[PDB]
Amino acid sequence: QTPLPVYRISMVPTGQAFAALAWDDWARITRDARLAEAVVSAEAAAHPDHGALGRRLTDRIRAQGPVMPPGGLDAGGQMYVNRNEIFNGALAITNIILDLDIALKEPVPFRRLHEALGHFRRGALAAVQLLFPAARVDPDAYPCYFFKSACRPTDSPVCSCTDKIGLRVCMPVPAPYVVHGSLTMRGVARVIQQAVLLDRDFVEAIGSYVKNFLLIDTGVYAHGHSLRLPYFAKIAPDGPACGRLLPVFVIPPACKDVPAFVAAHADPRRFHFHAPPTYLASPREIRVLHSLGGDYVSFFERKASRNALEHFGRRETLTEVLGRYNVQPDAGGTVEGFASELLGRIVACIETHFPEHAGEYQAVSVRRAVSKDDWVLLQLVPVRGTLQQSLSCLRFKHGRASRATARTFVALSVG
Amino acid sequence: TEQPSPLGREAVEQFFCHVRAQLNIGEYVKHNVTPRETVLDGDTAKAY
Amino acid sequence: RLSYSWAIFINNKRCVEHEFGNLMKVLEYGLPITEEHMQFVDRFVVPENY
Amino acid sequence: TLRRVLGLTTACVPEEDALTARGLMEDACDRLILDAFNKRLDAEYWSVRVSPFEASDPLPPTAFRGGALLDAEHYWRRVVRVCPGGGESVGVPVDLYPRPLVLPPVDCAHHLREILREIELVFTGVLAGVWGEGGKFVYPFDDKMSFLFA
Ligand SMILES: Cc1nc(N(C)C(=O)Cc2ccc(-c3ccccn3)cc2)sc1S(N)(=O)=O
Ligand SMILES: [Zn+2]
Ligand SMILES: [Zn+2]
Repeated sequence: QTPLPVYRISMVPTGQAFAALAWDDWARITRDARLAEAVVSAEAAAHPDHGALGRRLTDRIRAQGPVMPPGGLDAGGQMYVNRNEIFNGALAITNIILDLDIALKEPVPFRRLHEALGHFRRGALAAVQLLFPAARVDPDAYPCYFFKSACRPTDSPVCSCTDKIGLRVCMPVPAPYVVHGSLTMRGVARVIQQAVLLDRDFVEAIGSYVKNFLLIDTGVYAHGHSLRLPYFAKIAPDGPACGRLLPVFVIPPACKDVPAFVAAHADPRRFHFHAPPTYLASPREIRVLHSLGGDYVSFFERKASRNALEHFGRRETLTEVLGRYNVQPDAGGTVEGFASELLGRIVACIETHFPEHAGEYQAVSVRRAVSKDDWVLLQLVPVRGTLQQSLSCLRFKHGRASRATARTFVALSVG
Repeated sequence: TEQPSPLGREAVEQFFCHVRAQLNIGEYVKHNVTPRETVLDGDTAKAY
Repeated sequence: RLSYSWAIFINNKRCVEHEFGNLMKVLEYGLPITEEHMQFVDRFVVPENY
Repeated sequence: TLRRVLGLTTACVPEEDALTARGLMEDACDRLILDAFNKRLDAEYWSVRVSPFEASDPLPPTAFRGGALLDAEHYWRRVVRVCPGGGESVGVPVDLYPRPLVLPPVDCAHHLREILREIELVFTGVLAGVWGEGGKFVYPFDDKMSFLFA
């Protein structure tokens, strides 16, 4: 039953493989990182405080899943060691997924990181409430899921990250809303980043160790791009696998059911781009947010451009200049005739300044290579008969046998 | 015959006013985005 | 205590061109290099024998 | 829609009436498009007829393998349009293949625009004639409901 997920698998040592799956065994993949109900109940009974509860649960989980044995060479056995999901541009989005990368200059403890995450959780919800105005989002009960990487490139286990920190954050789209498109997701991510940056506690708590304040990367939403999934290791140049994404529990302040929150971390429907929504009975009406605008172009760019235009004067575009010569960049052949006409001066200059390579360019043809708003690039094809099929390099004198093929282009610009 | 200088009021009223709005999340959302949404009701909701 | 004993002069009094000034700023402050600068710098090239 | 507008015309109201009229017109178009969503997987519904004296698309080679289905092709030819890749908009002669068919998603924006032009051709004239206005009727299809079929 379609639609289906499509995954990209990275092979060892080199190559790639593709999978298209209709169903899979998800109990085996997440089997080694689950906590028994009795343990959670007893631990919750012992500790009333939420922060200590989360820290203790994370400590207990950390030392449970020892390793994953390496898979076989065949792609059917390595799909359980590496896997990445591919964005599809013809389906709707029902999950907000953020990939945080932090570059730090001084090592940081674990409690500082936990406090920073607790503070980060608060501003994102305010931004989300602002963005979706027809839905009720309670900042003290909405769930947000945090996954953190491994270590190797009452006190909780030591954290000894060398130089970078990687995290994943997942949260659902409040009902009854849905999203559509690739620019809308970038707008949402940028708004969320701006909202989080303006917070005061977060910057104070984490601002010391961090180098720069660029956290979120907005280039992961495009047709065909892939993103890695939790519980899977990342292949390394040396060959050994490392860096499994495993959960980190940050309990909401007013959570009423700790066991449900703890158990929901292993649901494959919570970290997929286009997974079906989780409603209760049925949707009476749904609102689709199908656009947020064009590009950003900050204020500091528009104002500067206007000032420069008013001060230095105007500058025309390539189209007007080409039209002045009675040639248009459309239809292809209109500019091709201009290039053919101009070929004479180019050939004369080549003859005058590069005497040895003169008989090669006796007869040639022009074919379009690249076009843009203010730059055109045409290719010089050696028709069909030139004796020396492949043109030679005009700068150096490569080996006698190594008659390296060089391609020749003509570039037009306003200048 | 000296007169008051209009060199401080103009700059403050013209340029520095936007930065204060830029430094707020609510104002940021109010000024930097323009959304578009459509409502579907009935069997079209289930089909979509 | 170099923080309390530092003065910095900016501005250039002689530049009357836009693109040249932008390129100079990019080169001085170590900003990333884009394709616009590469396209701009192509106007000055001539063969060595010239 | 014409019946509703002309019924409302008997309210003896100033230019405001024209504005009211415009509203009704737009509403109708909206509903139509939404109704067309539920018939997006039907190939015969969207097919259009072509006569020998007009210009049509070239015949795909596979159509020549049909066999005994090519005998009943005196005058008309029915054609539909599909999109197999990016912006391709290839054609398909529906009647030369055994049933049932297996095709990519249909192209509904093209057919819907073709219908909407003819729809507006009459509303513009009604507006210009009944109330002596000077504004054409234009429906913003590209910015309002083009995401459904993308
Ligand atoms: C409309 C306008 N005219 C502006 N002038 C006059 C300038 O920059 C003048 C200048 C200032 C510094 C440099 C420089 C040169 C080398 C290394 C570092 N720096 C060059 C030129 S700036 C603006 S704008 N668009 O920012 O408002
Ligand atoms: Zn770590
Ligand atoms: Zn070479």
